[PDB]
Amino acid sequence: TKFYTDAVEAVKDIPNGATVLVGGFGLCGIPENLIGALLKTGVKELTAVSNNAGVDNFGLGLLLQSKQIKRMISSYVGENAEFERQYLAGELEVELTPQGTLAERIRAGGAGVPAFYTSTGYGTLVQEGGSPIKYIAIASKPREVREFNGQHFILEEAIRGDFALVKAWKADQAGNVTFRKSARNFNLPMCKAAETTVVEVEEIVDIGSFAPEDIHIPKIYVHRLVKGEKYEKRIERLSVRVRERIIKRAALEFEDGMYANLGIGIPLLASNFISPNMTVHLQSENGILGLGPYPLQNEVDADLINAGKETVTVLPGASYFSSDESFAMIRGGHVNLTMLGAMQVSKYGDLANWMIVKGMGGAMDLVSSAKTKVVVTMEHSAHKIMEKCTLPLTGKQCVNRIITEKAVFDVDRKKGLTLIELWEGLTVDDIKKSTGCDFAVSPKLIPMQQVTT
Amino acid sequence: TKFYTDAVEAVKDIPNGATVLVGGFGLCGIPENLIGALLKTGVKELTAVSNNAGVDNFGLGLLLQSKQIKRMISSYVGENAEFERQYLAGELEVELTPQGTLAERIRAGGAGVPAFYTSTGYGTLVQEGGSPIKYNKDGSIAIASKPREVREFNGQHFILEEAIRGDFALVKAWKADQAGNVTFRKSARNFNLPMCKAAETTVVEVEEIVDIGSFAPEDIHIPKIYVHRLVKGEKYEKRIERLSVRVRERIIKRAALEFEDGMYANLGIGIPLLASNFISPNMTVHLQSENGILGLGPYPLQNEVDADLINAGKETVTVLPGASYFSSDESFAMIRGGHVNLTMLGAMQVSKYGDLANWMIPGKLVKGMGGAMDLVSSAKTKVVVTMEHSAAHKIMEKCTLPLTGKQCVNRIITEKAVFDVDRKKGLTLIELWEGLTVDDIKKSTGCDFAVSPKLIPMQQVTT
Amino acid sequence: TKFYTDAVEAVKDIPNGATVLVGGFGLCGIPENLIGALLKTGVKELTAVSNNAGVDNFGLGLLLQSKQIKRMISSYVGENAEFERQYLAGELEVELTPQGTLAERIRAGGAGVPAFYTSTGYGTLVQEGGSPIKYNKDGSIAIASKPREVREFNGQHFILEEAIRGDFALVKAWKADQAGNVTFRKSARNFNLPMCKAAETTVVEVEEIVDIGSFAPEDIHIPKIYVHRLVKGEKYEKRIERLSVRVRERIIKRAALEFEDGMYANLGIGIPLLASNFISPNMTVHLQSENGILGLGPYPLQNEVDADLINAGKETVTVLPGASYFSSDESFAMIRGGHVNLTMLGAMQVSKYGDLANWMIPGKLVKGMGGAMDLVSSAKTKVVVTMEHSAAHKIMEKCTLPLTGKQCVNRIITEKAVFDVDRKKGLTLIELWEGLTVDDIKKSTGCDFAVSPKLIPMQQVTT
Amino acid sequence: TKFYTDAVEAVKDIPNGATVLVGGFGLCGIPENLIGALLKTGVKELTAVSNNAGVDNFGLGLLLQSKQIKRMISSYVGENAEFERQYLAGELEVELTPQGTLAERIRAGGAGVPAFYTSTGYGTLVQEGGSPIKYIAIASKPREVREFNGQHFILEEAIRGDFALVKAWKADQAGNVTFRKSARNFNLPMCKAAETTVVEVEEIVDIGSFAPEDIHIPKIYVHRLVKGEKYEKRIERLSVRVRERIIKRAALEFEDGMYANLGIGIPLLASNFISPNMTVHLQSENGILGLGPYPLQNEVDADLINAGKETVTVLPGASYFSSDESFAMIRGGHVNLTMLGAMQVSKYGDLANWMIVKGMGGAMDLVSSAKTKVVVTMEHSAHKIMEKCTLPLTGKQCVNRIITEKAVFDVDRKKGLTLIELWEGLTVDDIKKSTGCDFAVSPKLIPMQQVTT
Ligand SMILES: [Hg+2]
Ligand SMILES: [Hg+2]
Ligand SMILES: [Hg+2]
Ligand SMILES: [Hg+2]
Ligand SMILES: [Hg+2]
Ligand SMILES: [Hg+2]
Ligand SMILES: [Hg+2]
Ligand SMILES: [Hg+2]
Ligand SMILES: [K+]
Ligand SMILES: [K+]
Ligand SMILES: [K+]
Ligand SMILES: [K+]
Repeated sequence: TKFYTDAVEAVKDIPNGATVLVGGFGLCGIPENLIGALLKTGVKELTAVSNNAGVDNFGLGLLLQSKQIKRMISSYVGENAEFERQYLAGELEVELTPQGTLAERIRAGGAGVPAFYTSTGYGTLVQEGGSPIKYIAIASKPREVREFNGQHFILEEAIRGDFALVKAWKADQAGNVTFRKSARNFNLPMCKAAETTVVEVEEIVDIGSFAPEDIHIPKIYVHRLVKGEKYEKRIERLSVRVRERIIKRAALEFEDGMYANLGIGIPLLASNFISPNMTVHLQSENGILGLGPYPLQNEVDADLINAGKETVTVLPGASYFSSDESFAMIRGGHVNLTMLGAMQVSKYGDLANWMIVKGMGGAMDLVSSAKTKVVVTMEHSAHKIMEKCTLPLTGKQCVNRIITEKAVFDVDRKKGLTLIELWEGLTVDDIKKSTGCDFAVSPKLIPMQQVTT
Repeated sequence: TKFYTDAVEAVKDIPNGATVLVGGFGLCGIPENLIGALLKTGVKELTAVSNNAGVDNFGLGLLLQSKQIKRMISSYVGENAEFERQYLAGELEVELTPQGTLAERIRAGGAGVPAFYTSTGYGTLVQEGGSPIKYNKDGSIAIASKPREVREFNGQHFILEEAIRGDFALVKAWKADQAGNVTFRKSARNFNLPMCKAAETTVVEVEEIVDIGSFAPEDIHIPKIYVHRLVKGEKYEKRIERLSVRVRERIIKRAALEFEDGMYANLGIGIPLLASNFISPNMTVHLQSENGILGLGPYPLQNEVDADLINAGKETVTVLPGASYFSSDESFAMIRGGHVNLTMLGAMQVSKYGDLANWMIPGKLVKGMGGAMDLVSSAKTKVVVTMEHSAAHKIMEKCTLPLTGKQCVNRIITEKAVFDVDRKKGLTLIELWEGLTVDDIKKSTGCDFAVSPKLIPMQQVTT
Repeated sequence: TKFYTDAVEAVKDIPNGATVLVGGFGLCGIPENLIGALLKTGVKELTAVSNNAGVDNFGLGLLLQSKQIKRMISSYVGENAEFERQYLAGELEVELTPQGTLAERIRAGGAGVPAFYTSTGYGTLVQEGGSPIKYNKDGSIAIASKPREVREFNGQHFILEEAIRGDFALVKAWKADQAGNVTFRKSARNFNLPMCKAAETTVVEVEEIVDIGSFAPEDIHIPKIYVHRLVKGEKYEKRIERLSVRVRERIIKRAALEFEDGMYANLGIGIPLLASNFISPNMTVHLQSENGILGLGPYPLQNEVDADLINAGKETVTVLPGASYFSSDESFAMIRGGHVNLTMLGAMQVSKYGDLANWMIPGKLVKGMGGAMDLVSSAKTKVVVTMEHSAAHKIMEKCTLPLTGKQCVNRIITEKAVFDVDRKKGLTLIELWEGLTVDDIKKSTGCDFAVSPKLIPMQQVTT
Repeated sequence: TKFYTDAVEAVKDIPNGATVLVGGFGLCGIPENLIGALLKTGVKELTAVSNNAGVDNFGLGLLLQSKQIKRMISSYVGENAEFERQYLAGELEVELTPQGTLAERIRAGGAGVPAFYTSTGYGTLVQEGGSPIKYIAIASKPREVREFNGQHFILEEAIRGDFALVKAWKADQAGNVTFRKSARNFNLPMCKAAETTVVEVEEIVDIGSFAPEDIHIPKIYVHRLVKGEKYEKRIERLSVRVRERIIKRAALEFEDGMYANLGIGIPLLASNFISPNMTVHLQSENGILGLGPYPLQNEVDADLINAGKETVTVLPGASYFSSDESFAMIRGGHVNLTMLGAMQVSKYGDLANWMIVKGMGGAMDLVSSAKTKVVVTMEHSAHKIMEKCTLPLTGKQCVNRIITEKAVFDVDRKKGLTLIELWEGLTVDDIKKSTGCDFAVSPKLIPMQQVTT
């Protein structure tokens, strides 16, 4: 590991057109000094592999503002207007990649795996191809489909970069590195997938400061190391400590000892109604197990945010891990319940909830496992529940239950919808008229429940 | 995470014929109490996914001794006589799987990846099929492994390997907090960590249970989500397999010059490891141990001996300041990815274009390839072979023993010569021992070779 | 084989929304009686797999006029105004499919092949998706074609195409014996033969029914096993679309020198075909017609005019002694396989490295690629482009119009110059018109180019 | 087309190690003069792509005898002892390839198709790989599997040769060529799959002798043409015009207007009991539709043989076509009934009937379609009907009915076996004891029928 005192010297040889991996989730764990150095060198036509686009004037945004990026390989690109502008204008190329797929492709890129199969994106424009990468001048190409154990998977190829720009917490004098809280995300796997990895840290410590069992990134993967000069500790979303109907029914999906992942909005609100006698472990795809409530203004930590990029806290016994690890945890079905909002759901369980053009985030990986119960919360109606979806799919035959303010439906990939709960006041015919496809009625149809909390 | 006070209660429902993942590298990090429990329940016909076979009367060996295993999916199975006996007798089925492939298939089994491509095993019986899973009393092969599909990426060949998932995982860990979070001690981690994510029911036995909060959240090795059943092991024998306390010399002394300051190297047992003793103290060399260590140090003083710290040869060792420990999948991701600069090992035969044969002899050596096939699997890693020159030619046109890798050896160091190997142009003699002439080498080698225009006497380290 | 005396009874059970394969090339070999029957039954929302759209009031046109078609899977759809109208209006759906790909997908649909790889369409909207299937009244594209998977073999790119199977096949044939064996006359064969094997229910209409035994068994074009329903057509109009009876001249006269004795060539409409008129009678050139003819002769005298014999441009033609006729799949197997030595055609733009753009203009030319994409799909076939030099540059760095093929043009002949094209080194000027200098060409061309050290004046055939 | 008067001049430039396509089915339509010329030139280390191995001293046999072949790509190699000897001895390499796959791979080789999918061999050692190609020193590699429309197919690659040695009937002076009766087989597609095709014919005729609609191989595919000097018109099998129980029940599988393909032995015998008031069209995979009975000694024609290589005749209205065409006809399910003998059949319909090492012939293609009813005839028992087969599979879940001398079972891929007919004298328990897996009993169980003819 070579130590540098100046950031620019550390990245001065990145070439025009190079593929650069840039760590960070939102504004959490971004290599702000190395990004600042790239502004100075002026290197351009970069293919930036980065989970998000930062914001308008920070993180990758600064580099979009300077016209230094030709293409981005990202999973979520919202909250960046200049980004959206260049993209919808044919000025910038963008490969929207499922978040889990992105993380796994990077890990494969450093693990000697040229390609692997994943369920994520099967049945959507990721597999099918055809999304614009550039204005159309370039479209995404399809992904091969192959079946295993009676299920469809698509082939994804490893992503390797010429350089990796990584933000980390500490480095000992030998080049060993660790990451703080949720600032880890993509920084860790990105560290092993480029020919030259450049790491910027907040502090350099003595060799011996780390228990050897606890080194997040061993020195072997750290080629260049610099102590970042300035850390703005920017926080994107400061969050300090009919719809109610959906929320109160979604609250009953929780079961003691359950591992759940809650999407932004109604599902996360639901968690506020969890009985304190019930223990629910909330997973955050950016790498956290054990989300707690929003912080008191003074507990606010820029290294701890949820997937919605909001400042949060964690409960006792929580853990942090990398983005590849997080989606291995999700893809592998270890999370018991995935609950999220949705635009349309199909009679057999297709979900449409990421495009009408910010990207799918981790949505496609969250509904990719059959071992994980997927529950959708959404306002009932224009029909949002039909025969076939009309909006781009997030997954196929992947939703198990729908909760609207009118009804609760269990979803089955073959037999369709079954109404199991009905709101007091409505009759089966009201639901019929408000739904765009037939459905069975449970012989045990009850009034829609509401949590008592 | 459900806590149990009795091991038997924790594994009593494993069914006959179940596929059980058993952690451990050698006798390091084995779940000896859960293994003891399986002796009690008597469950049988098990497909045991275990890196090694333990030893004759410990670890998986106890379960081979009780006839509780039908098949093993392992990478190295030496040092277990009863094991060998059942195998050569058609009593036990065995899938010799490259160590890195084993680790990666298990991780895939927990990561939702049904299959992936790896270089490891390309061009050998792993890809070709023909590896013996079950022998006839002595009529050769009764069940042979099936071939692996081949496909090319970026001008290189890779083979398709499928995920391995178990019904149960028997994992040894160091500590668990009251919430079920788990950590591993030193090199005892190895396969315990990925196995923890690849079975429907993971059962973890630990040496100590601590308060929630005893772990910094950043440093939990296995989050509670992967831990379904937890028990505090009742007895820990802390057994040590190999107690190692602190012509050939020619090879050793020339191999010593392969080291370069700041180099990451992986040294196989024997000559390559001895070479490391001649490293100048003014040179910093980082030694990687495939069982999950970066920074091997010298052998321990008898009182520094730790059962949780062993090298890939299963010998007690130490680590240098700044060392790290990580899991088996992580270790082979590091090796398959080419992050290690130099792989140095012994070999039985090497081919004119670089094929290596160093893990199986007809029906005389059948302990498995270990991590050898992964170590020579990357083009980004320089592979150097150390071996006595002849026998009978060990350097020929084509190998005759099962290959470890194809066109993967870059240099050969014998006590007579040093050859650089090129996948297309063949061998080039670059060093020659004082006293021999090019013709002596010619006569001792089984295929033509160029002679460097800068042919020097064979160097020897001065240390 | 069931015989019917009435066409309507033979197709009365076709269901609304059915996928129906309709044979014919232009107005050659169309099942006009079965089409007439479909008018009577009124069946609708049909997906019509038909090479062409017939003309305004004949062939598939009658069925577009009656609104009986929802979608068409065709390769060339020009000369049908009502067709164009429904299409540009969002009334009719259309999958423009390369002709050779259409033929091959149909054959696969009857041969038990669900999918195969072909070169045709690689690098264009066929592979990329983006081809318009359905237009908005005028808001561009309402439904765009989906991309085709790409995969490499032997260092070349190919795309995956799936079989096409129909519920019904409406086939025009020449004769049927009493057993149901069928034959086709001259070039009227085209798609009728493979379509006969790709539908659950094939319905064949013939001009004559003959005794069993009238065919030598070696010469039955479609064996009775593929013929489920047979009817003798009641009326045959024998309609002829194009009656053809027996600066630019510069291009023509230089293109004439591309012919070499014993050469197999395919000449596109216009300049390339005219060039063939200057072939020395001492030279034997075999002209291939993608609609299934080998050995085209000159245009017929008015009384030699035969509705069953037309060239790919749909013009009445003749054949020379020793000619052969074969099906559309066979024809494109011959072309995709590179058996034709020279493909010569007109073009709108060609790129520095050989990309060709010659089948679509923004939203001004949308009749389809015909067999153009298959003709330039093989590396074994020399592709020569004939075109006026400028417009506005027709030879640039990159094309701006939809591509027909990538790096597939080998030579360009304009009235000013002749350039040989190389996929890597670009353009090389090899011939120059008397009067112009290298700088004149430079100024008229949109990208650099080498100059042959053997640059000659542009040749002209003496005939 | 270049005409030669001497065979040797026509093949003198074939190089050592070249891949040569050699036409012929058995001894029918073999290029005996060109093969004789190869003996003279002595060219060696050839990869011979040939459907069969000829016999011991004729056809490809002559070239195996001279040690001029290094490898063969064939579908059936029986009736050639020297062949078997070199193979079992590690002297000769052999890729056993399903006949239909062979024909299609050759056609793809001339049609610009590098690869395609076929059902044939799915679930057997063709897909799985591992068969010895050479002694083990070389094993067959697996074939990729991919699903389409809910069915599995394997990927097969095109076969192209450096040269094709083709036997044909006539050539006009322009190089157009035709084939006689069943002597066509592989000669026709082989003609389009090599860089240099050499054709030997029995007669050269005037241009104009062929109707242009009837040219089997257009001149474009014929690069070199020679009139063969000597034609021995050799006939391999001269066939001139408990078990009876199976035969008499198999005879009832025929239905008027049916297209059937009958394997050697019991199925073909069954055809002798076809009522003359019923019209049954028999397909022969070597390229014939309309097989008739065995010929009178004087009707014997070496160009007309059945798949069993026996001299036969054809009925009025018969047709001849090429090997690729024949298997397109079979793979595509146009044949209604495939009836054959078998060693073992599985509870769910797996068939094992080609290896215990002569090759699978067309067997794997005949049971490859779901549109074709597959009926197996075999002696009942050691159990030949079990849970799983123990011998190499011909197809998976592909047998629909089994006829033994004891019982008749209908086979279903999911529910298993159902006894529908029972021989007079036996009881359900007799069958139970003679069968290696459970089975349902039809509620309409009848005594086993017997044709009355
Ligand atoms: Hg399956
Ligand atoms: Hg509605
Ligand atoms: Hg290779
Ligand atoms: Hg020797
Ligand atoms: Hg390319
Ligand atoms: Hg210009
Ligand atoms: Hg499916
Ligand atoms: Hg039995
Ligand atoms: K699910
Ligand atoms: K290497
Ligand atoms: K070309
Ligand atoms: K069937």
